[PDB]
Amino acid sequence: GLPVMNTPGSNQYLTADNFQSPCALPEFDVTPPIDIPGEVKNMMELAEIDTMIPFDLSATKKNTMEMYRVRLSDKPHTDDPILCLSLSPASDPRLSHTMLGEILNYYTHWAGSLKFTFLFCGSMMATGKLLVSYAPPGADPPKKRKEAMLGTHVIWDIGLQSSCTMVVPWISNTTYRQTIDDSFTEGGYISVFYQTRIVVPLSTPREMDILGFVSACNDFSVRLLRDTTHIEQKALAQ
Amino acid sequence: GLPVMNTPGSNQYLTADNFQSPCALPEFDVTPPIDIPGEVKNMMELAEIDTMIPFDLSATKKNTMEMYRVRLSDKPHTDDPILCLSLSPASDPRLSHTMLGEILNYYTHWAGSLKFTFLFCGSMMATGKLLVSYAPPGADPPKKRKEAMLGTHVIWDIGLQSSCTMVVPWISNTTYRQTIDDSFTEGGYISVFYQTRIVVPLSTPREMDILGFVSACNDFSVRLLRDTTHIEQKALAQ
Amino acid sequence: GLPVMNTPGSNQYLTADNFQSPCALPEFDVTPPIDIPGEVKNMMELAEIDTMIPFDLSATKKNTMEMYRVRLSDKPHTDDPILCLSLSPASDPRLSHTMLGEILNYYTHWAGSLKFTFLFCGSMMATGKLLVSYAPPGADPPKKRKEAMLGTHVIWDIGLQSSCTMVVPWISNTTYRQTIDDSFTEGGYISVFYQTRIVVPLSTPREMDILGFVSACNDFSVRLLRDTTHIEQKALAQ
Amino acid sequence: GAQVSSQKVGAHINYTTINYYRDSASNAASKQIKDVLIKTAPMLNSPNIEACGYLQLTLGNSTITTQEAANSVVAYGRWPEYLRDVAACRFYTLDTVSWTKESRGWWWKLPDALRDMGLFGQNMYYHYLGRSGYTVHVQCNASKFHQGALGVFAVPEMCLAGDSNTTTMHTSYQNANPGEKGGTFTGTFTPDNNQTSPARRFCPVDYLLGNGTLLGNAFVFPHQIINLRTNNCATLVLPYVNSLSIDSMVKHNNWGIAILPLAPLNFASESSPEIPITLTIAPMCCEFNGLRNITLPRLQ
Amino acid sequence: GAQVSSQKVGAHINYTTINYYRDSASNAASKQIKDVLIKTAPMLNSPNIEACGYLQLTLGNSTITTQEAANSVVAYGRWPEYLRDVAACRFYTLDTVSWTKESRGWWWKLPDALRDMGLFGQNMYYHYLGRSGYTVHVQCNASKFHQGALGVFAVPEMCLAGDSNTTTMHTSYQNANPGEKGGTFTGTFTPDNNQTSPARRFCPVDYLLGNGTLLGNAFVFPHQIINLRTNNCATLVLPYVNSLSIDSMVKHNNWGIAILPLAPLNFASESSPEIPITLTIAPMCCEFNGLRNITLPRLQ
Amino acid sequence: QHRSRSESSIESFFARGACVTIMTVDNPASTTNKDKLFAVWKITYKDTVQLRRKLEFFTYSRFDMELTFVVTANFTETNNGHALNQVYQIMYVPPGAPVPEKWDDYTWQTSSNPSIFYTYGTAPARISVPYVGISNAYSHFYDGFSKVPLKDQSAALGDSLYGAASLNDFGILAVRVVNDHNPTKVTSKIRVYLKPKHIRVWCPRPPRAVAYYGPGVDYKDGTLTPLSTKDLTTY
Amino acid sequence: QHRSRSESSIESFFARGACVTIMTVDNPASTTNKDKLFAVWKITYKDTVQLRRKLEFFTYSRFDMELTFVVTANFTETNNGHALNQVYQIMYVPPGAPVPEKWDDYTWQTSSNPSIFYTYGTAPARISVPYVGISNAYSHFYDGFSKVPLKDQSAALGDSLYGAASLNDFGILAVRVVNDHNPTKVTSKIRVYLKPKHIRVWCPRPPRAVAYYGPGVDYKDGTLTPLSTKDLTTY
Ligand SMILES: CCCCCCCCCCCCC/C=C/[C@@H](O)[C@H](N)CO
Ligand SMILES: CCCCCCCCCCCCC/C=C/[C@@H](O)[C@H](N)CO
Ligand SMILES: *C(=O)CCCCCCCCCCCCC
Ligand SMILES: *C(=O)CCCCCCCCCCCCC
Repeated sequence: GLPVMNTPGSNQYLTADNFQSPCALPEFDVTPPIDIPGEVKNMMELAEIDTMIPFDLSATKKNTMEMYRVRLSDKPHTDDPILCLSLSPASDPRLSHTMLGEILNYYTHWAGSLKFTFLFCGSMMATGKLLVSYAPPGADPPKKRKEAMLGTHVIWDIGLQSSCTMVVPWISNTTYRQTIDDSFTEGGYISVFYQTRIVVPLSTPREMDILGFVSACNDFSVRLLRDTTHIEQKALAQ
Repeated sequence: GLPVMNTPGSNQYLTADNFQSPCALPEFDVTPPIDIPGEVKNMMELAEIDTMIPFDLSATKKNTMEMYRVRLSDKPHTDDPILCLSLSPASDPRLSHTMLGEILNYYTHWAGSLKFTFLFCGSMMATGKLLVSYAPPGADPPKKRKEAMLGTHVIWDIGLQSSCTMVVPWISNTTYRQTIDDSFTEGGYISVFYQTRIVVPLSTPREMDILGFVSACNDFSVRLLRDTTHIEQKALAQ
Repeated sequence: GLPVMNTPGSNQYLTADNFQSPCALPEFDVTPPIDIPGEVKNMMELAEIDTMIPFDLSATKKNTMEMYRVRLSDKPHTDDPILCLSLSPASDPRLSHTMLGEILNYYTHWAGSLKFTFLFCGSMMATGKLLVSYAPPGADPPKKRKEAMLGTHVIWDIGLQSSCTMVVPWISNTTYRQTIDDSFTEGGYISVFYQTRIVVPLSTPREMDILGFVSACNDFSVRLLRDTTHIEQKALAQ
Repeated sequence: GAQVSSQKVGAHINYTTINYYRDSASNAASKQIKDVLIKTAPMLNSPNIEACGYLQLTLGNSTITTQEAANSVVAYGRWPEYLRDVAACRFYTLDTVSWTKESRGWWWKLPDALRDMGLFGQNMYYHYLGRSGYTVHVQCNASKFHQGALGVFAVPEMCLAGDSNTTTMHTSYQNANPGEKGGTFTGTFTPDNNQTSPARRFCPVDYLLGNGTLLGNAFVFPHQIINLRTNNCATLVLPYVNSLSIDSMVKHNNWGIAILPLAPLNFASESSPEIPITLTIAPMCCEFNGLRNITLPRLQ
Repeated sequence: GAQVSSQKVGAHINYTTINYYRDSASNAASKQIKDVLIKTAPMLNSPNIEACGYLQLTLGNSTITTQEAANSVVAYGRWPEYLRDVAACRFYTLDTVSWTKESRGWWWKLPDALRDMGLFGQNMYYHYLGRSGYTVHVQCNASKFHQGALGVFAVPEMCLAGDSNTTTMHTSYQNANPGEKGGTFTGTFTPDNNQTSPARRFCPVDYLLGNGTLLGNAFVFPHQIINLRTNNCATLVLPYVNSLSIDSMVKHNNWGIAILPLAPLNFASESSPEIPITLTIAPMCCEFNGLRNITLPRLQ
Repeated sequence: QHRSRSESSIESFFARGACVTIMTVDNPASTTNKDKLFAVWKITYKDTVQLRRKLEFFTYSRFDMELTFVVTANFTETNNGHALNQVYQIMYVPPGAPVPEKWDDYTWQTSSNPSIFYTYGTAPARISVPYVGISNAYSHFYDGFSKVPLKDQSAALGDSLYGAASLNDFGILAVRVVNDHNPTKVTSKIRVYLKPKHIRVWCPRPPRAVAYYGPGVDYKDGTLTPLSTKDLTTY
Repeated sequence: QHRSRSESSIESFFARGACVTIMTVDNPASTTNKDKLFAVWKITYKDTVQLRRKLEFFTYSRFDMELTFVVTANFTETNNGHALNQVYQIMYVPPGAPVPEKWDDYTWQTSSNPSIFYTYGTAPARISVPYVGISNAYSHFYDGFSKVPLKDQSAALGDSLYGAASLNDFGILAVRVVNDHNPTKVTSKIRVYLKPKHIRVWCPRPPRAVAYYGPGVDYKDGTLTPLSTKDLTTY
């Protein structure tokens, strides 16, 4: 009998443990793998896929194919916002249910650069210039082009190219941010504006739609695996 | 099944044990260290920092900014003590709550040389000579210069230099002393005197203050970690 | 999980076991040894020290400084015994409480040669010859010089030298003897006699004392550690 | 046989392992810049006929004439290939559908949609087993004054939700398999309440991709967009995808084609415009097996 | 991979270790003359501009003229440095305060005290993030017939205690951040009893360093003493200290400057004397980040 | 320096034991008119929601599997009487094998089937299962049918459920209290925790956005509006 | 010869498990009008005083952490009836995850969260946690605010607590008795002992001299006079 002494932890069951255990089906000859297309190796691979943003979660158009369409028009120039959004990838209503947002909710901490892409779905004869902006936290959220202008921004020429990408670079005080709305780890403000205005000729539609997309850049990562609130069994009993 | 035999100690929980245990958050990617200024590697490092002595713990001036000031004057020469103190670094009221004393109270045994420093905060025109003394244990505690003179001592010239350091060298029968008042491990007596007298000119303050400081020398160490009495939860319930 | 199987003995506490156990005071810096004079390495070292025999455990003189003194006199020659003693180092009343006897009682088995020494504490003018004898077991215990003479013996000349040593050589049927009175492992008989007689001149004391001593020789050893009857807590409750 | 290796550390030492058992299953789990814009795993992101190294697109006697190609995608970065270790398989053009200001979307299933296409269909029903990849070419042109955007999605194992709320997984084979005809998406869920005589068919809600997931995320699937402004056609090259090397084409549909209006059709000023969407599909690197008498399905 | 090493012994043999787990966190704790007067860890003891190897003290157009220098200290033995791997940052002189026979002490916070200082302040509010070190120069002269001693303490994360005994951690942003003005210490705790309309501010008791710890021990913090007898000024060189490489200057104050009378001001014979204490502070090796529209705080 | 993506690797993502089911058994007083209760569970990842949603991020998967069993028991009646320690038998009945009809019967002899005899109060039971699929990968979604309706044969025969392959994929877990009927009754519960080891996944999918409604992809009226109200120009 | 400073090294100083909290749970009779009690504790070192005072010798710290759990139970009523051995579930709910509302609910499925299933009567449970801070070091003191009050926005919105960073730093421990309601009731207690391993500390501070008064540095009237009377010229 080799003399042993039991330590604390003995006989416990930690659901996150990693030990060997006896096989119930000994000598079982497994079916070989085949080269199935589309293998995934990391959840972050998925987070890097651009999925479409539910921007207009307005009362009447949420939970409908409309929530995805941001409407624009040939209207006169204004310095007022086309859309205002907060950089809370996991907790903001508009971002939270995107593929990125969903994966972010199985984790507690995130870090990295985000990538926003806008697609102009209006007509070929339509022209215009828009201003896309990102404002790092700590000041009044931008309500006017004049202030959005002052932060990180891009000027998009609709007429020249149909789509436009803007990278929101990782800038944070903390090493990582939390996957919940929390002032301490806030990320800032994304907003879009009319630089000039949408201009169309006669015999052509004066209103059109833009679609928007988000995904993670390759510098991105997450930590502390956790259960999500985005699904449940309330009726369950465990 | 490798044949084993359980020994006494098995399944116990010793709060001072040092064993491995399973990780609850597997593969967690830790945030890297940065070079923060002011790193501490040993509690003794702290004990070696000079902190200020609450000498006058008199009824009316204890627990006030006054307890720190030892008052002197241009009065005529006397062989009576300016201040009398016992070398009980952890248990004497005056020493016990200093940084050294506080650390000493998380431990049971101490050993090493102590270092006392006095700062003269009177005016530039003030002059004088003081005698600082240390008397190893075993005799009547010094009440007069005449007897303090006989032990380890230093003569401080106020006029020439504003501050003065005296090292109380480790001298003990036992290898270590206890961090509690106990005759068996007593350390002796520190006392201060007027060698000549404080002398000032006209138009200048006749009374002034000296501040005093203590810390551990680099030959110093402590043993047997323990809980302190210097704080508590009486209301707690454990 | 490395597959193990518990054997008989598991979880038991044997008071004579020898296992490792966790330290309650980790990293504790021990006080160094100093070269203290008088270190003992084996209990047998002590058993080899000559201690004084309580020979006369007579009713009136036992438990007094007298039990140690064997009285002799200038009386006429006789073949009768000065003292009769049994070689039961641990169990005989006279031997049992000597340092040798005491150590022997913390053990079950003994073996080796014993060494008896007699000291003549009478006057310088006193002269005489004594016969010291050892009789291996199995016959009537010697009551007369005539029979003591027949076994292992020494003739001591008091006048020439004040003290006298006799070695009782290990002679036994069994490899070891028990530390209790038992016929099966009996050791035999030590007895002392007048060879000639004690002779003194006039103006000198006609009676005198001899002191006697016992110890173990270096060929001696003991086995099977055990508790002693020579002390107790009757009032104890364990 | 003790295995020593580097511990999972921070960023300022190792551990030991021994396998106690004969079956690998018993084993513990063995845990394993410059430009951010670059994809970690491109193939998972919908590459082009161009983007992996691979105009007149031609199969057998059938041939597409295409300038449009940056508008193509090779699903999972993987090109169709023969079950390794035929001109029945060519381009078939299905019945043209019509896109209007109120269309919610259209769906089809492969091989099903092709079940009646010449020798392909025949080959499918004469054999137990068959496998095939596909080239899906979606055609939809308009004017420079029209606007709108079509989301063309290729879904692997595209299981769709049913019309019932009293019973589950109950859509009939007949209804599940529309053939070329199509099958369509809806804006709202309408539970088949006829208890006694059940409709036994799908009820695919558009914003939920007809399967309980949000349409906005359908892009994690091999896809392509037709933006009327920039392009009039999309080409999806689909590999054989399955949990098996080959399977029953009659019992099981491998791929699902979903076409939804990401942005609604609009024209000049007409209150109600229309434009056609034509699907031309070709089976690829295809092969059949287990010949016998012909399968005559109860399609109705 | 078994690791053998020397046992923790007395002073007149070793043990073996194997790591069973993949994560270092799982690992057991791994346990690691001539002149006594010398410090084991000097840097923890408040060194001089001199004592680590480093008069006209000058930054940009601003410049101190100093003989006094043995009177300087480099906090934690560490000199200010750029966030590695500008003349907005210069010497600003704050409003002079007055030391009297009854002053209990003064406190300030950085960056807060500098929030309105020229381009520095601007830079602070136009950026999300900012970091900076400091040179604090305390000026206080008197005559050879005056006496007294000032304890100048630089405290990292100097959280101060509040005025309430009914609720905790409740001092308002406005009150916590006095700006240049200052903020002052008191001899006694006076609980804000106005329940309904709370003062919501600090109540800093002098002998407790306004934080529940004894003033006599404040010297474990980077400090310097102004003894009127020997010197008229003190210079503290402060590094950026934090749990982060850079942070929000608006939300968080890094360093606290505490000045307390260790020995009370006294002069010749005047029942009530006074002398000025002037603070000149300069931000060092400083850098900002995350530019956008300006922060307009509700300071009141 | 440098952030690692390790905790989001497919293994790390699933490197947790998840409750896939709760089985109930008991051991009643022999007298009792009602039968001794033994459990029969049909193995699946779909009875609970969390592990299911995670797996369904993918179309096809391949993995060795680890099952851990947490057993708890308790007293049913006021009674005040007691019971000696219980031993449980967890038998795996593979598709084809005789399913137990009684706590008592011959099927529990378990000559060829794998059984676990668990002793109450001891460390939770645990075993590993290889990748047991008859296909090259486990299929999380099957857009098809078990069987094809032939024009010729009758309508009823040709019929089958949508999205379902075998009537019995992985067989069942049968559980019983081996101890004999006890005067005072005890009810027990077995919680089955599942963890996928050595895992591979193919063909990604969007997460389930609306409440599950059975084993299939079906959804229920009134559960279809997940998203919250939030105005366009509001941060 | 020569004295070592080893037992006063920062590791040796903290090389002890300290009680950071006591959690109470129970398992009542099913009949009962009142709910079954499960515990929800918000992780912190500040509920007790001793480990807190020791850590606060320093401004910033960095360490892997070891938690050990001592579970004890007992009978509430005179009753005389009994209960079979209890199994406890210690779930860690990280900031963001669904917090349990009932001993019963789905959150306990614990598919992605770490849970410990402890068996009563066995060696105290134990796990290790890495340095989980979102900053480069744990901050023992934060002289600042969670958020800045903007002149523009309203007074209430801009407000926050002094010295506090996230409303939820480390999430919570949720504990329950997995066993079902038992006729006779048992109350249990979980003691959480915390030990910092692999530790580093920066920027030293003086020890707390007066009674703690909440999570912050605040002090209470009437507790401000720690020091004792002792005359100047008296040994
Ligand atoms: C003594 C206990 C032995 C337990 C043996 C369990 C063997 C059965 C394992 C089946 C594992 C099924 C995992 C999920 C499979 C399913 O994805 C699908 N419907 C795939 O085709
Ligand atoms: C199954 C049990 C898993 C238990 C997991 C515990 C993870 C949470 C650990 C948090 C450790 C906090 C230690 C103290 C941190 C604080 O110093 C601060 N307020 C620092 O920013
Ligand atoms: C390679 O493994 C050779 C070295 C092995 C070290 C011997 C000790 C291992 C004890 C467990 C073996 C029995 C487990 C089935
Ligand atoms: C280096 O470690 C090689 C020598 C290892 C000695 C073998 C015995 C160790 C048994 C424990 C290994 C399994 C623990 C995960």
